[PDB]
Amino acid sequence: PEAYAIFDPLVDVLPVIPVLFLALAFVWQAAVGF
Amino acid sequence: VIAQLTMIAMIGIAGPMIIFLLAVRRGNL
Amino acid sequence: METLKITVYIVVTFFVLLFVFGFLSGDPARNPKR
Amino acid sequence: NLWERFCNWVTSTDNRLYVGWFGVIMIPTLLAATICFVIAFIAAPPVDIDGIREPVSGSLLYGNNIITGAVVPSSNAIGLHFYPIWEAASLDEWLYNGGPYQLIIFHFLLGASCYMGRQWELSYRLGMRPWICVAYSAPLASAFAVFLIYPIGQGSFSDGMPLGISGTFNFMIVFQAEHNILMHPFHQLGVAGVFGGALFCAMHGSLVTSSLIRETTETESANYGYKFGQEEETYNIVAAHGYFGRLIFQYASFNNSRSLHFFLAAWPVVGVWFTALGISTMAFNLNGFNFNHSVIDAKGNVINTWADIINRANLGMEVMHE
Amino acid sequence: METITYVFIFACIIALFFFAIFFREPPRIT
Amino acid sequence: DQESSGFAWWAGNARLINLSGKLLGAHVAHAGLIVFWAGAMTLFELAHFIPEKPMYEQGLILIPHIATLGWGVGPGGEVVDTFPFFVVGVVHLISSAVLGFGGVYHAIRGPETLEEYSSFFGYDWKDKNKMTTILGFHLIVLGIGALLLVAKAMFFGGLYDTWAPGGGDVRVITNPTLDPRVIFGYLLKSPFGGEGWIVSVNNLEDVVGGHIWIGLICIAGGIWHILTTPFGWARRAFIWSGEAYLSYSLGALSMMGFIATCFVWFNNTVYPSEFYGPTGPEASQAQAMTFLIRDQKLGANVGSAQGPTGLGKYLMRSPTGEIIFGGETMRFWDFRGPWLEPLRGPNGLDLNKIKNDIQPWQERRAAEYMTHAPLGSLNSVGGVATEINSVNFVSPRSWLATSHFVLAFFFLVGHLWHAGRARAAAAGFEKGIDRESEPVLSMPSL
Amino acid sequence: WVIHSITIPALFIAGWLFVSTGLAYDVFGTPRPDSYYAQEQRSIPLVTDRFEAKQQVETFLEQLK
Amino acid sequence: ITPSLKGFFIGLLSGAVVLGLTFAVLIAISQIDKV
Amino acid sequence: GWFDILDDWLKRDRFVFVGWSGILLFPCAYLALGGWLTGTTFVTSWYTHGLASSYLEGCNFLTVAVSTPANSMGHSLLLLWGPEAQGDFTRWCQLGGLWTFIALHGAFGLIGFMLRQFEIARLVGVRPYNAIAFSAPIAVFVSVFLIYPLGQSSWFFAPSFGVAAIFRFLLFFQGFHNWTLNPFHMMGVAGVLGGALLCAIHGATVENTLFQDGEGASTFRAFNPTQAEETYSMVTANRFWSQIFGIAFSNKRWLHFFMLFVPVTGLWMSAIGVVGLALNLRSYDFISQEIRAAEDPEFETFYTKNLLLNEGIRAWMAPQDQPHENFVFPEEVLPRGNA
Amino acid sequence: MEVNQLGLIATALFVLVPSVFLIILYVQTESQQ
Amino acid sequence: TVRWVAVHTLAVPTIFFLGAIAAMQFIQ
Ligand code: CLA
Ligand code: CLA
Ligand SMILES: C=Cc1c(C)c2cc3nc(c4c5[nH]c(cc6nc(cc1[nH]2)C(C)=C6CC)c(C)c5C(=O)[C@@H]4C(=O)OC)[C@@H](CCC(=O)OC/C=C(\C)CCC[C@H](C)CCC[C@H](C)CCCC(C)C)[C@@H]3C
Ligand SMILES: CCCCCCCCCCCCCCCC(=O)O[C@H](COC(=O)CCCCCCCCCCCC)CO[C@@H]1O[C@@H](CO)[C@H](O)[C@H](O)[C@@H]1O
Ligand code: HEM
Ligand SMILES: CC1=C(/C=C/C(C)=C/C=C/C(C)=C/C=C/C=C(C)/C=C/C=C(C)/C=C/C2=C(C)CCCC2(C)C)C(C)(C)CCC1
Ligand SMILES: CC1=C(/C=C/C(C)=C/C=C/C(C)=C/C=C/C=C(C)/C=C/C=C(C)/C=C/C2=C(C)CCCC2(C)C)C(C)(C)CCC1
Ligand SMILES: CC1=C(/C=C/C(C)=C/C=C/C(C)=C/C=C/C=C(C)/C=C/C=C(C)/C=C/C2=C(C)CCCC2(C)C)C(C)(C)CCC1
Ligand SMILES: CCCCCCCCCCCCO[C@@H]1O[C@H](CO)[C@@H](O[C@H]2O[C@H](CO)[C@@H](O)[C@H](O)[C@H]2O)[C@H](O)[C@H]1O
Ligand SMILES: [Ca+2]
Ligand SMILES: [Fe+2]
Repeated sequence: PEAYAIFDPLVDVLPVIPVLFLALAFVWQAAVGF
Repeated sequence: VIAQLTMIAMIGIAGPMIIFLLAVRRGNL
Repeated sequence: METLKITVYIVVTFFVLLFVFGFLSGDPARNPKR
Repeated sequence: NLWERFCNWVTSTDNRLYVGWFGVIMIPTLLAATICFVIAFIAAPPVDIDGIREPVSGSLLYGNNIITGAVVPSSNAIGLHFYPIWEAASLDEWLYNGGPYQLIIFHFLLGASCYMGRQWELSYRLGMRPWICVAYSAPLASAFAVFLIYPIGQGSFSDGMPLGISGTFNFMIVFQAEHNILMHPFHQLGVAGVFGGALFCAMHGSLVTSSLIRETTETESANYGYKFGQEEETYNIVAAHGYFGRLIFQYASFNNSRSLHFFLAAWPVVGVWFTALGISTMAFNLNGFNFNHSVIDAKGNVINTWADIINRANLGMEVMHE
Repeated sequence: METITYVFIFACIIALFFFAIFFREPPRIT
Repeated sequence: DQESSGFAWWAGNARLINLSGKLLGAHVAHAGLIVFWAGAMTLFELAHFIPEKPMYEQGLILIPHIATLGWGVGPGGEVVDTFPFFVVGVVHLISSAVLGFGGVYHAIRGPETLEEYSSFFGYDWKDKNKMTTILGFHLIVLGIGALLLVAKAMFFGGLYDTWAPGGGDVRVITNPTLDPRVIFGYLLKSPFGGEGWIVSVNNLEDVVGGHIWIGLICIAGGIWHILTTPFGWARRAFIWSGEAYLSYSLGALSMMGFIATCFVWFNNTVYPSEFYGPTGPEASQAQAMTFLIRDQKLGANVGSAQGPTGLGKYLMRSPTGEIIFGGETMRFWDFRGPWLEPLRGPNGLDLNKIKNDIQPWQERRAAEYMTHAPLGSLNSVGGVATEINSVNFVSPRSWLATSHFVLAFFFLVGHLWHAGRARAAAAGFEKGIDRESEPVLSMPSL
Repeated sequence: WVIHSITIPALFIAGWLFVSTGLAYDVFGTPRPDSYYAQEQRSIPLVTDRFEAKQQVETFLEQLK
Repeated sequence: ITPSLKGFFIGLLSGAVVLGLTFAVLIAISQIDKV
Repeated sequence: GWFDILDDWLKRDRFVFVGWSGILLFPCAYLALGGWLTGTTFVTSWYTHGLASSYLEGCNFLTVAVSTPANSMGHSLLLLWGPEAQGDFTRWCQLGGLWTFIALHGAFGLIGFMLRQFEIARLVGVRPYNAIAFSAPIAVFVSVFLIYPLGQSSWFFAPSFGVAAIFRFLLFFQGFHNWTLNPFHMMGVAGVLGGALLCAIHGATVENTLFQDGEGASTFRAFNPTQAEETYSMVTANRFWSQIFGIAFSNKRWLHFFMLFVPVTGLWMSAIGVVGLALNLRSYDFISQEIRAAEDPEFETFYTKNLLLNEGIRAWMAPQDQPHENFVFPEEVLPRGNA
Repeated sequence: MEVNQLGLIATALFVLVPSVFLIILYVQTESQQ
Repeated sequence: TVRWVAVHTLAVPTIFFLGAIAAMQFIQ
């Protein structure tokens, strides 16, 4: 929609960030350190 | 692109940031 | 031909019927420990 | 009671061959598959793939070495329809259209599944951690993929694997023609999965044979010294550890057998799953990426990278098939 | 001639299976 | 926690088995993702979306679903106003913002165990009552939505139509078909060739009338379970325990997948070939007719003929009274699509009628399905399988069936995985065989 | 932590240039993106026989358009 | 001394030397770290 | 202790272990890899096969590799100076001499690995079933990349050391040499699979039998590698398999030795066939069925259908694959189906 | 159908002689006291 | 010493090829 016309990167990548959660888990393990 | 690329880089870097702030806080994990 | 049809049904029905009750009767009860 | 006693006999472990409740399906179906197989393999009327022209004799009685002999799959005329005996008009009609194929693979598959469980329901009754049935899924994945699934993508069992040593070779090559499976990534992992299986199978086989606490004389066989039920460790880890630990850097040697053997069984399995996924990805006509005209000059001429050669060879085959 | 050798060869396989499954010397413990 | 009470990290989630307070935190958060993913793709697709061209051309796996409920579609599959498509996705996002927020709340500051804060919400896995109580509510709620579909079907707007007397698009069902004759007996059909199991569903109004039952069956289910308690034969089997519940869920969820794999790949009724792209069987089917008409158009009569293969150039007479297309297409004589069936006569195609009865849309559309016959590559190199670098696509209809299958395959393994660990756990030796007394050690030795 | 802010940048830029400079072309003799078919004459400049190729590669390369 | 022979000579000459030079390095190095 | 002091230095303990073989290995090995990458990125194959697959053209990762010097370039070893290169570097890469640079430096490197896989032993005390097991890739490597080319008109016929390169080498056999049906190659597919299979079935069984030395559910850390009795009961596993598949292994020794055996024997009996196929002795038409096929066209077997396939591959692939032959086939002549 | 005339002896000797050679060794072992 | 000689003589050219990789992708 034109009222929304520009948020380029946000609408470009929403869907990748769900994957990032899986990645976050490891980093959240990294500091905790297994 | 690059403007958009910059926007994407800026838009979701809370992951690492979140952990770093939390790590500094020594909150809970 | 046609006799064979009903025959296969009866035979197949039998095993599968014999089959389920094995689990429907006390299957976990059969094991080294409990 | 008869039942309560009978039920106790099926489950019973004293049998020389354990038949669990899955065995109640497994045994009759496979025993029915083999009987209707070996016969059909030996004497098959010249099953016809296309009612138009060409009967194919894959039977053993007609001039076929084991190599060339195979059970022809069902025709295209029959399509994918469930085609049992009685539904077919005449017995010879049921053979001429490739019945025995559609008969074997059903009893085989439905036999293969129940087998996958029969390994389980024994393991549960010997009091042991039951993951074998996971490991066995890898072939069974491939079975369903090439036999049951892939023809659904083609809507006819004709394109299913003709089961036989030449039939299989015919299958791949033709399969290579259409879907370009080599360039597909999932297969390209499956190779790694198989080799690294065979590879590790050599090393983990070698390193432990290399290190043997010696209970044997030089003249006597080296094996016989192992006494079934030794509670000694038959092979030094400390000796073999540093070996591979010196051969390459000491960091990667996998100190822990329980850590090793799992990784020993993860690599081949996971390698195979991707293939049975790689096929199902093909059956739906989602193919291996074939990079073509990846190179071009400024003059529009085709620099013709290697993949085109393959792209041509496949393009060669498909015309041949029809 | 041709075929009848294969069935023969393939037969002895089966005659080995049934024979090798049941008649193996049990490897007793200890 | 750490591994000390627990097990290792790579598996570390199952540390949650006994903590319900953390457990809700998981799901609600996880459900948050699924929701968030849903709206994301919606907007993601909506930004790159072209309303003029067809949907399957766009490589579009979601908007067709929203459209299929008849919002913004228009007749002709026009895809009239995108704003309803926009509203759907964004709402799910906002909904996720709440979910994960809660998911976090139970993850941390929420009580670590629910056996105290609320006894009602409290449950023990081994309890066969208070758990079954829960199974009711969902089975009620999950049954509500099924009806809430029909609320779209019978009342609000109207759902998509595969077959309309023309245009095949939008209809508000009046009388849904319901009775055990064609419903319970419906699934009784063979799975195999020529009769789909659930994949036939010729009429739209089947599913609506059907969901009515599944609507009113599940509402009974809750009322049944809420007011009941497992019987003896239930208690003797099923291994009531934390894992097994997950294990059963998989098996059901797995078999669902293969079914979902089957619909998208075959059924034209629910997923209209129009904006989901043509079904594989229809693809070669329609292509076979476009060749037919183009040659029949000009100075040639293909009706009574032979081919170089011998079966005829186009039409054959099946063993059934109906006459079909030749070529490879003959393997699909069962297909009936919205465009083809009217062209068909009482037995097979009426050749005299085929020439005359063609429409402006049919022939065009039937030819539009010629270009797209489900195919393609992972980098999307399209056209006919070995056709060289032309018409590059992979029809979305092929993606779902591929995707959900692979996933559905794993869940079979998953089911077969936990079911092992579930029972062995209950059996107590899941921890490994016991070195003190080996169960095999003392047995009759064969 | 000391010269590893020096070595890497100065070195990595070298590889950047040999492509940009195209120095890698005449070093490894790869064809240049416009250079395959001199004139038109679309055919493979396939080197043939021995004790020649050093001179024969010259011919194919000699034309270059 | 034709092209081939001369050319071949160049190969082995520098070839052997290169191979032989490695030995010196190893030989020297070992002498350096005498335990 | 001139020679002496040198010895102990090589045999000392460091990060890695450089043995006497190490002198041979690392230089010979590091060049092979070190060569392959370079030739992959930069050196074209153009003047050789007339078709550029290399990384600096548009080509991807999978479709790049180092091709081979052409047919009429013959079996010459293409040294860096050489008669042909005459000490000129550029034309020594364009001719694909870099290929041979890889093989030879590879082989000796490949050898040098083997020797290392000995020299470890005598100073450790293990028995050398490792090196001996490693002779299978040797035979495979030597047979494929060395004996096979020499049985042809030139080096031109050989794998090109690449992901896609090896594929145009695969179909290359199926069309011409009819490789799948070669029985020596069926023993191979036994070995590999038979290796992979038993690889997975061993790793699964021992993973399903564990004495439970630790507490937590996950048993990895549960293992203590100190003078322990066998970490998994052979007793269970034996009686286990004996009741399902019917036949088990009662010897940890006889088992593992059987793992070492099958993959190895799998390759050698394949490495024989390839040698047999270097001479173009390829397993091919069974005189029985062929003659029978001359007694009627209607008789058809899944064998006969392969011959058409192997016929099509040849004709279509020939002009591109072998430009040096200067084949031009007319259109109709291609053995198209529907005819 | 037509065949190598002598090919049959091949199998027989290739079957029996290796087979027999395994039996003879085995029956011996059975006789070991 | 010994270790340093390994990576230095190995990973250094890697950094030098990464130039060729990247600086190529911007050609054409
Ligand atoms: C319905 C979903 C579901 C749920 C809720 C659970 C729940 C559980 N499973 Mg489980 N499982 C399921 C399905 C499910 N399972 C299925 C379908 C399988 C078969 C694949 C398994 C196989 C399985 C095993 C083998 C194990 C569990 C375990 C567990 C427990 C801990 C979770 C865990 O190990 O996370 C672990 C999380 C990770 C290891 C991180 C994920 C890393 C993987 C590799 C991601 C790769 C996927 C990705 C798409 C591929 C790469 C991306 C690509 C682009 C390259 C927990 C009770 C563990 C257990 O012992 O249970 C008690 C355990 O060992 N599960
Ligand atoms: C993606 C699904 C998922 C979910 C919902 C969870 C959830 C959970 N895991 Mg977990 N896990 C997962 C995947 C998941 N896991 C995978 C894939 C692995 C394998 C890699 C693991 C491995 C693992 C281990 C090994 C353990 C857990 C544990 C836990 C629990 C406590 C974690 C904790 O202390 O958080 C604390 C979190 C933080 C201190 C910071 C996290 C970062 C924040 C939450 C980011 C916020 C998200 C987003 C940006 C904001 C949304 C809200 C917004 C609207 C305002 C928690 C319920 C632990 C457990 O047993 O439970 C007690 C535990 O020991 N997990
Ligand atoms: C995919 C095939 C394959 C690969 C890649 C492979 C690789 C390896 N196996 C090794 C070992 C083994 N392999 C064994 C059995 C087997 N290995 C097999 C198959 C393989 N084995 C098979 C099928 C078997 C029988 C089942 C054994 C028994 C061993 C070992 O003992 C040993 C080990 O312990 O593993 C660590 C290692 C020795 C490497 C070495 O000395 O490098 C140094 C050699 C060099 C650098 C020479 C160069 C290599 C060749 C000549 C040139 C390569 C060309 C380019 C570099 C790249 C080509 C590009 C390709 C895409 C074609 C290495 C990790
Ligand atoms: C025409 C197609 C033919 C198809 C062939 C299919 C089977 C081939 C499997 C591969 C060979 C056997 C592998 C084990 C070798 C071994 O070593 O098993 C030995 C006896 O095995 C054998 O003599 C195997 C003889 C045939 C096996 C029959 C399998 C029956 C399957 C029934 C399926 C039911 C659903 C006994 O084991 C060893 O025997 C002694 C060796 O020193 C010691 O006891 C060792 O510790 C160990 O116990
Ligand atoms: C011209 C290039 C380089 C020079 C001159 C250089 C310099 C040095 C020197 C003199 C040392 C030993 C003294 C010390 O450790 O402080 C060293 C150590 C090290 N440097 Fe570099 N460096 C270079 C490139 C690199 C690169 C590309 C890497 C990539 C990882 C690297 C990583 C290291 C490492 C790992 C060590 C430890 C050596 C060991 O542990 O034996 N350096 N560097
Ligand atoms: C922004 C935004 C938002 C938000 C979102 C978020 C917040 C997200 C998150 C994110 C995430 C969640 C992220 C994460 C991160 C991650 C990363 C960054 C990753 C990387 C990687 C890593 C680091 C890994 C690691 C590793 C390695 C590397 C190797 C080894 C292994 C391991 C694994 C360890 C919203 C919605 C509002 C919308 C608007 C915008
Ligand atoms: C028709 C239709 C419909 C509806 C739906 C329905 C009506 C369905 C139903 C379905 C169902 C409702 C199904 C069922 C099935 C069955 C099953 C699958 C279940 C599960 C369970 C079981 C199987 C059990 C198990 C077991 C056994 C077997 C043995 C013993 C043990 C146990 C018990 C565990 C619709 C609308 C959609 C559409 C149209 C058509
Ligand atoms: C030829 C020659 C030579 C050689 C050279 C050399 C020595 C080279 C170098 C070598 C080397 C040593 C190099 C290296 C390089 C490397 C590379 C270039 C790599 C890369 C990598 C990559 C690209 C990876 C990727 C990835 C993956 C796979 C996954 C994850 C992610 C990532 C991205 C990481 C010489 C001079 C001697 C002599 C003359 C001639
Ligand atoms: C569990 C095991 C069960 C195994 C079941 C099968 C066992 C039966 C074995 C009987 C074999 C009879 O073997 C039979 O040999 C003859 C001649 O030798 C073959 O006959 C072959 O030569 C004759 C002429 O001599 C030709 O006319 C014929 O067309 C050709 O096939 C038969 O095709 C084969 O069937
Ligand atoms: Ca974009
Ligand atoms: Fe082993």
